[PDB]
Amino acid sequence: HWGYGKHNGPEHWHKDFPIAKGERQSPVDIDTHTAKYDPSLKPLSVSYDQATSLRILNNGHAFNVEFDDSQDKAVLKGGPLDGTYRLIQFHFHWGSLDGQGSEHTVDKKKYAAELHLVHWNTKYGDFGKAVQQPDGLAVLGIFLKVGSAKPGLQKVVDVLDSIKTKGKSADFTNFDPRGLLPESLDYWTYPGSLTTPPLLECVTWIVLKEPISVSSEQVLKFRKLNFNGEGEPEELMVDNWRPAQPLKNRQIKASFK
Ligand SMILES: OC[C@H]1O[C@@H](O)[C@H](O)[C@@H](O)[C@@H]1O
Ligand SMILES: OC[C@H]1O[C@H](O)[C@H](O)[C@@H](O)[C@@H]1O
Ligand SMILES: NS(=O)(=O)c1ccc(O)cc1
Ligand SMILES: NS(=O)(=O)c1ccc(O)cc1
Ligand SMILES: NS(=O)(=O)c1ccc(O)cc1
Ligand SMILES: [Hg+2]
Ligand SMILES: [Zn+2]
Repeated sequence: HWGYGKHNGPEHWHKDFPIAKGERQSPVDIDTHTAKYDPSLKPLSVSYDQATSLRILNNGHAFNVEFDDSQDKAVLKGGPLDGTYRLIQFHFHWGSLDGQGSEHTVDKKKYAAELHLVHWNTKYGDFGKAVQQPDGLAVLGIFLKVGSAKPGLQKVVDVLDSIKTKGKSADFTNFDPRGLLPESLDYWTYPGSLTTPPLLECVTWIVLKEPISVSSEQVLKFRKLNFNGEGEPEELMVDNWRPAQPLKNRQIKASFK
């Protein structure tokens, strides 16, 4: 199975997922000097007031907080997007050390972690059909740096001891994802892919410029999770990030002058 070890990590994925060498792979380095302000971008609308979180799952490569996506509640509209994209799950990627962990980089700088809020385009009816489309998904990416604690992350941190190993889940109702956002919605956007197998080229990426701050204690609890299942040799869930991929024939647009 694919993973993040020496023997099954990002450099191996292309053997079972040849799109790994494709024309619009993610993540990428965001060269802030080359990114261009785009006046055609409409205002971005993150509308999470009616979000319904359900469950948190250790899937063996990260943990996902899952949402009710059976109707428009938590949605993402505007910016580069045509129509309405519904929140289905969020998850993070993080490092073994604070100096790495993000997937996107900013002028080559790696953050300690990166949050991905995953949305699917409602015109395609559900997530599975959306990932057959070049505009099926929108992922809102948010960098994490280590400093002050993020109060809106603490409920997540505290449940991780109940989902230590692959295949474990827990109830995670009444969680407000608005508590994970920075103040500013300034962003960069480009067309890309899922960053994990199957690496499908279906994503409009919207990467916020302002990081959130989380405490060292918060990210240390991410690093106590396990890639393995219960009863198997313990392999800490760390360094579950894909490195930056070639930009190829793409431009990164900025929402801000
Ligand atoms: O031909 C000029 C155009 O080139 C494109 O590559 C840029 O994205 C546009 O912003 C620019 O107006
Ligand atoms: O909001 C997410 C979760 O936060 C805390 O763990 C609460 O104790 C739990 O009831 C809730 O489901
Ligand atoms: N191409 S892959 O990363 O999914 C992979 C790599 C090694 C392996 O033994 C099985 C799968
Ligand atoms: N009652 S509370 O929302 O302040 C709370 C609950 C659980 C938790 O791990 C952190 C905070
Ligand atoms: N890491 S990611 O946000 O690009 C992502 C989102 C959904 C998914 O099924 C696989 C990967
Ligand atoms: Hg997995
Ligand atoms: Zn991700």
